[PDB]
Amino acid sequence: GKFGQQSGAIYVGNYRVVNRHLATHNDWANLVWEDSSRDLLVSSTTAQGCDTIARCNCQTGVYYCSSKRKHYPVSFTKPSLIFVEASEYYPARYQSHLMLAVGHSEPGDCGGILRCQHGVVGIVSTGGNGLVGFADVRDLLWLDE
Amino acid sequence: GQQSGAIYVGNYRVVNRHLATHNDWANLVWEDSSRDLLVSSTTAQGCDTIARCNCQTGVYYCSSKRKHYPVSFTKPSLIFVEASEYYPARYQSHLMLAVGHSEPGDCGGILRCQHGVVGIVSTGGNGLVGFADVRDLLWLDE
Ligand SMILES: [Zn+2]
Ligand SMILES: [Zn+2]
Repeated sequence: GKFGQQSGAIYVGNYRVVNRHLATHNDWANLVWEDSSRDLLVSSTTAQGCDTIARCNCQTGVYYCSSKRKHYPVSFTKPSLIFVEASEYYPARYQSHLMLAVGHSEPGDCGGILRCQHGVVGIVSTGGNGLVGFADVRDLLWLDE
Repeated sequence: GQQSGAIYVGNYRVVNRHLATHNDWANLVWEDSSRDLLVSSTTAQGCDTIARCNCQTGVYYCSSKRKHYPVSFTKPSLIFVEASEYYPARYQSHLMLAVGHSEPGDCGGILRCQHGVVGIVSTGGNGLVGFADVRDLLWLDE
């Protein structure tokens, strides 16, 4: 402990990484960094997190889909700037650093973790039209403080 | 299992509408701009079989990589597509998506499953390959 698991967050060092749209009041009071275009928010924690962030260029991995109660292996795109249709939390807009795969994603699946052999790749962010999008974390080097 | 850039079934040739030739247009059977599809008549009989199934996995040919790739793909739907040389930004109908290489020259590559031809490469960008679904056009084998 502490591991993110299915909790909807990544815990690395003194940081907690969540979907920005799911961030709690405490997250915001504890804010480190947040970017709406990436749907990401990072808060500071007292306890030390055990998740390892992948530094690689893997395009294949496995994510947890809560709505199906299953892990799925997926091929996914490199992170890019992609138009995303409106959700409950965002208008139709361009989202940055987003990776897409074919898979099931309901709003409740957000926060599901995508992993490869090297560590945590990203978290479920978007869904619909039979695609699941993941916000990439691999470029944020400062998470490894 | 041919890849010529077109599907040949019976007396029909199925091609991307944006790649259709003058001869295709002089031979026109049906075309739909929102689907990026055009069908023309042919003199010679084609050997392709159109899949009637529900399959969401298959194999497509990517000309730019000179490779066939196994892919899982979405059910056909109405999808926003960024502007290309041939179309303005718009919603394209009956489009199925997978993760894969798709360049403009890859249009016409055929997606197949064990049952037959599923669709043809239509779109690409941000690391996705889109395929225009042909499985609903029943009249192709009628
Ligand atoms: Zn990796
Ligand atoms: Zn099939």
